[PDB]
Amino acid sequence: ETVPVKLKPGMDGPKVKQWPLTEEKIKALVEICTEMEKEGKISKIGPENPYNTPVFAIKKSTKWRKLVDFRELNKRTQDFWEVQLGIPHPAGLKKKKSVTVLDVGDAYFSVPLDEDFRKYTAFTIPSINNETPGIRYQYNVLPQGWKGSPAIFQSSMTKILEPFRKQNPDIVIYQYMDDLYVGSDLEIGQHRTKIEELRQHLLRWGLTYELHPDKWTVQPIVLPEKDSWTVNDIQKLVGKLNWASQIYPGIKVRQLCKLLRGTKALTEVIPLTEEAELELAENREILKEPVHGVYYDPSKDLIAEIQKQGQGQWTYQIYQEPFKNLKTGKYARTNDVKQLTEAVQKITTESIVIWGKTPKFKLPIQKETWETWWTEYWQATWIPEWEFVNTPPLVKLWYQL
Amino acid sequence: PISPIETVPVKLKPGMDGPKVKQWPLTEEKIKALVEICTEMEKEGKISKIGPENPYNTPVFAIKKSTKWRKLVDFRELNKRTQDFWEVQLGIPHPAGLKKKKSVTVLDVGDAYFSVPLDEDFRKYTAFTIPSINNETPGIRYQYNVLPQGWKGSPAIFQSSMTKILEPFRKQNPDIVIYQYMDDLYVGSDLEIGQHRTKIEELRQHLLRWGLTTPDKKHQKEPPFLWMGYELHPDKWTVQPIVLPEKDSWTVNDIQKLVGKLNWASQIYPGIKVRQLCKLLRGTKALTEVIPLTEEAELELAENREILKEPVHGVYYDPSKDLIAEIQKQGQGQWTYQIYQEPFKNLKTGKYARMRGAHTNDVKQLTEAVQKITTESIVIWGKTPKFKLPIQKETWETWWTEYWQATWIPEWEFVNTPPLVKLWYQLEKEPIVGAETFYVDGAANRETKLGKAGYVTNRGRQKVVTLTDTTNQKTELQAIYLALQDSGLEVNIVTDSQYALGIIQAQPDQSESELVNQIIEQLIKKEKVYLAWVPAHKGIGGNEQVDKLV
Ligand SMILES: Cc1cc(/C=C/C#N)cc(C)c1N1CC(=O)Nc2cnc(Nc3ccc(C#N)cc3)nc21
Repeated sequence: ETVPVKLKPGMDGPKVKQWPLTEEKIKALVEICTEMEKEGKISKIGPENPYNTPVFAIKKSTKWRKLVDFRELNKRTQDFWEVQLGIPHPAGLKKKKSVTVLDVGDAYFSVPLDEDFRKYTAFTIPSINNETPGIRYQYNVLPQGWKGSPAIFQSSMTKILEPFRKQNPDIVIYQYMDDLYVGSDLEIGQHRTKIEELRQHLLRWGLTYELHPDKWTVQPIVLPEKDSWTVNDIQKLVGKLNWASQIYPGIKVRQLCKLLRGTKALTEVIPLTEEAELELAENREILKEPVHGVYYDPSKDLIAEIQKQGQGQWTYQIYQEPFKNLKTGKYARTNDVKQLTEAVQKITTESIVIWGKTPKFKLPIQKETWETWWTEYWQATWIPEWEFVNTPPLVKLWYQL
Repeated sequence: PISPIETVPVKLKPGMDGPKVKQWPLTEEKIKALVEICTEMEKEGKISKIGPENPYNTPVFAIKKSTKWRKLVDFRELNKRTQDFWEVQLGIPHPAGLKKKKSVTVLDVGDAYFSVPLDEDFRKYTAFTIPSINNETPGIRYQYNVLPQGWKGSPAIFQSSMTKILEPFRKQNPDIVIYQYMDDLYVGSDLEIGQHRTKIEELRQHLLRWGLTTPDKKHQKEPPFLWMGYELHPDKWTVQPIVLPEKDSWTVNDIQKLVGKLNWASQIYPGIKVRQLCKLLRGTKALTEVIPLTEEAELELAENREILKEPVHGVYYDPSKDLIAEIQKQGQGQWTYQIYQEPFKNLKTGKYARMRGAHTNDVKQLTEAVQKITTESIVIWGKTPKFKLPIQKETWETWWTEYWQATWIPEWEFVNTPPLVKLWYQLEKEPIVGAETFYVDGAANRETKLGKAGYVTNRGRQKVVTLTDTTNQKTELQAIYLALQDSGLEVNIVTDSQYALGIIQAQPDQSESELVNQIIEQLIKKEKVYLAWVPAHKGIGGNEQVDKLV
């Protein structure tokens, strides 16, 4: 018996255009969906269904996988999966030594979807050069990628894990969309052994990657240490400190400023007054410590900004109010779009672990570039929200190491 | 015939009821025409009279199409109350994505909409009334049983009806291609003309069994087909003939129509340019007003007439071979390109000329053009091409490794077809010893719109100019321009304008700002320019004392 789902009142279903797909991905999708249809998971639909969400193929393993972009449908049923049947997020997960991520999305293909809701899950396989009408389908079962699926499957998931939780009370298991996160403080061999036990529990119900959150330390704003100091070195230091002033209560820069008093050549060497090198020292102290007074607000959205540093290095900050950084980081190590796509997935994963939310990303790339290419390196089953930005020129300079 | 195909269920939008528009009284002649038109349609099953129960109504008119009469039902209110449908098709096949075909025939479905049944539960909402003479009597009241002409669901339901009918024939004949466009079927194969007009008859017979009549062999058309503005041949394709009007005087309306046909010709005729003709349309003038052609607009018009003098054709797509795309810059932010598989038999050509930004350079524009050719490729062929680009591998890397945005263009190779793409200057990475340091600053009074711009140097020079009708952004660029005029060939420049630093660090070689273009001209003459930013109003060296002056 299906759980009835409603959209938000006065909201209609998603009508999101399908991005163009290459021949290889259209052929992968057509195979996958003839086999899903013959197994009853989806059904052809007719022109009386005006809804659409996009689909992609990712090869995340040598086998193609279908990825449905339910971002829009998720926004429109947000009361159902969040306030009506929300899955609580455990604060203990981020403290564990090891966290393993398991895909349990095949679970949802056994549960039926409320038949009055199926039309909202419509999607289109396009065809090259528009030579054939798109192949159109809707779901009959809980689909992967929809946040309504884990909320409905919640009850079942807790019966499945109830024996394993009872026998291991110091293991944390958190569901987010199509994944389980499993945290322990065990040594890694015992951790892996307990993961194998858990796979056995799941296999008796049809559900056939290792983080170490304990070692996700801050990326402090770092100040140079130098033999000499030109005026140009001091101006860059004052600018970097003055901007840091806006996050770190306490930063002082009016002892370094006096040294730059007249109108001097940029390359002129300026000996540091004994006054001044206490203030580098004091602000050094400051910048290697979290922000006082910045706390995660569960009602507000998470934002992630990413800057390209060069040489395969990228910096990022997560915040809800600009300059109130909840987290800062780097990601290191080819191809700019492949690297950025990897950084977006790393930041999202940490963010799921820490807050149970994925952030909205401010991406430093042209939209059409990103939309052409992100599919070819994306390996996750979820998709965060993103927009496209132009990186302020010096924000990049102040987060460099 | 009405075909035996299952009906598509249809709903009104939620919370809404069917229409009840009242019938205007008609002329005795239109009432007579409507009664004739209605009797014959009712005979064939297209319509059915209904009792007075049905409380819905849509106005119906009749107009003299010669000496024959047309029935016009005005579904404006029912359409407004009908649910939305998936839309009929998301793009038109481009000729350049079509494969070569030995035999092609076009089939036309007769009485397309009236040959498809309407969902029994929806017919009530299509009720209409032929009024009585000077509107005395209750009129005669009908409803539709097939898809009405002019209702919102007709195109969608017809073309999915046609799709389920064809799908058998398509499975049992995988190498016959059939494209549905409204009530046309375009049919293509590689069979010999004998074996091909066989399987067309087997197709026609399969269509008759579903209540769809077609033309006989006598009415099936022959190449070269005109279609969607194109001229399709079995082995090539072009755009249908483009004629350039020789006028003494050009109206806005004439120029708009010329820009449209040049834009359309640019799909297969390489090198068509429209920038100088479009500059004339900038502004606000009536469609009837005469526009004198500037010298550059006439030189563009002349060069286009030269390109179009003899016909050009495109070839079709061989799926077994790579796509090559070449881009050339034509100047002034105009780019042109050609896609081929064998050099140089173009599948198609195009142009790119986007101001993406206020300031850019040729390297950013070339990437933008590669991105739009790439997306187009995916759509038409499902595959990205290999690019041949007029930029050195080392210019490209130099730029994109230093630049703050990410980029990724597909496999490419340099090709020496000038003008080559280059960066025209580059800022120093560290301050220049033995060069004068300018501390520039600009300021503008928001009330007054007045501003001063000026500098002071480490060598003791100083200067302040005054500006009218200005802004903080404009004075801050004026200050940098001043330092570049008065400086020698090496110079360090210290600004508190993150705005100006942002622009100049991106190495623009073209801008909409007369100022930014003068600063660029200055940056190219220099041999060395270091440019640094210092926080304003923190009493930072020369910045506080040039802040005084402005
Ligand atoms: C989109 C289209 C339009 C017409 C318009 C006729 C009018 N008016 C005719 C056909 C057969 C197609 N279709 C249907 C489809 O689904 N795929 C096709 C793949 N390849 C070709 N190639 C091709 C090559 C030469 C000629 C000629 N002469 C026509 C078509 N055509 C295709």
